[PDB]
Amino acid sequence: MQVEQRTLNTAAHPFQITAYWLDQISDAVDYPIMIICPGGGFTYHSGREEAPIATRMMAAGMHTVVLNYQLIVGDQSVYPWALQQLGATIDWITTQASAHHVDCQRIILAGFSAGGHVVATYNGVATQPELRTRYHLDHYQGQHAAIILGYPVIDLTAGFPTTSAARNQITTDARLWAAQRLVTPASKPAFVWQTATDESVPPINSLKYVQAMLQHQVATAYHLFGSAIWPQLALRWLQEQGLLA
Amino acid sequence: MQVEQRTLNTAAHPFQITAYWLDQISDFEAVDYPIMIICPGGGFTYHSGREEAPIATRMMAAGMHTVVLNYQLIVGDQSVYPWALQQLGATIDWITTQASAHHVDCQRIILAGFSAGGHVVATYNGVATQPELRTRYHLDHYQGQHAAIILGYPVIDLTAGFPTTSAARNQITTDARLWAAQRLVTPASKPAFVWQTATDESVPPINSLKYVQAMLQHQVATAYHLFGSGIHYLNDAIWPQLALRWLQEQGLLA
Ligand SMILES: [Ca+2]
Repeated sequence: MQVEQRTLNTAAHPFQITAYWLDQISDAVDYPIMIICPGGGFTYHSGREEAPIATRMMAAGMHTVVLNYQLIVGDQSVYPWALQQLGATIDWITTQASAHHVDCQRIILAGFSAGGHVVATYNGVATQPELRTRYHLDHYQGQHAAIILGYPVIDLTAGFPTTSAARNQITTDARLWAAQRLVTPASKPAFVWQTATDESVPPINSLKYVQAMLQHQVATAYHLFGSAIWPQLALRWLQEQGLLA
Repeated sequence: MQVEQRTLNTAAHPFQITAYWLDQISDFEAVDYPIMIICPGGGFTYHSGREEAPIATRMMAAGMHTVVLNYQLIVGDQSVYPWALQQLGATIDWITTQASAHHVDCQRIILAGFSAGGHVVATYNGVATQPELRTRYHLDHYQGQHAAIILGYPVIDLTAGFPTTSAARNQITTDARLWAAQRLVTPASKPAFVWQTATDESVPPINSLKYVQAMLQHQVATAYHLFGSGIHYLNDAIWPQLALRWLQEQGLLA
């Protein structure tokens, strides 16, 4: 693989992304790509779990890109900047698509914890014209085919953060507080998983989202483990969705 | 293994069961193995066996006895409850009287319910674990207790999906107190492993979620696996594997 470091800029909010470009086996066919939005309660970007995951997925045959979305650091708000940064990243991939043999019909978004909120919201926002124009995403090219959420934060009042003050710090746009309440038949398929022993992020968050998803008849998969397992289920699910090639 | 057919009676509502007694390894070398009472699906009009049979064989391979309980149906213009619960408690009671002859670990009795059977098991998990309720449905006289329950695409709320009409509901039971098992869940409920496919239309997936949400609410050990495909280190069935692991961690698969 080839590692590419970049600093992109959109809506005057520069962000960092690391692109892990898969290398051809013969050294030609196109491979899927996964964008990873890390956890970190919007105070930092997590990497302890993200590193092993990015590797696992790639081994299955796909490119990966870690998207260090907007944080609250420096007295800032996460939204709507984070969505714009995501759409721009999907865009940055289409331009790199040919040079690195990237299948643009199989772009997958993956979010964890605080990162899961960004990915879950984008799944509701980037899927509706009204929303794409409202949050300025009409000029970005490309679209995702699905998402993977691990112990994701869905509702900004269902546990995390603990104070309304930290909530509004994330964003004062209540319309973006609850990702589940953005799910429409247009949302892309999603694979959700989490442990029932997680104290950092309330399991109800997952349930809330999975329900909405099920209500609007959108392909889904929920795995709430009781206590290497989920990666296998996720990969098998991606095959089912025909997103693995 | 050894198979045993029996027709038990309780509350004046006869019912039938089948027991598959696991055999010991070496006759020269004994130990008590867990037992799984399986309540079949069938929408309360019949007793399913297509999925149940294979499931029993797979779970037994892990080293556990299995009993199949053909609970009260609506046939002959009858109501499922409260008889169903009484029949389940009796079965557990009957097992406790056989545990010494068939090497049964009564500290490891698992209740697995599927489809309509899941309603029985989900309800029992709430009713048998509550004093007031245990007496309201005449269970104070039954011996033994389950340690956990498994649920496969079970019915949880009788007003959200299955059945379709309101008549079929009152038929199953005119006791609204037994319509939504998720409302009978309390910190006393036993750990439950739940699974189901999302594409399943026969019985709305929302049911699972409702019961799981209740379990989480009262901080009761619970796992949930809603597979996207309806076909359903780790072998490539799959849910049986997960469930087994779960029982292992739960220290119930000893
Ligand atoms: Ca014994």
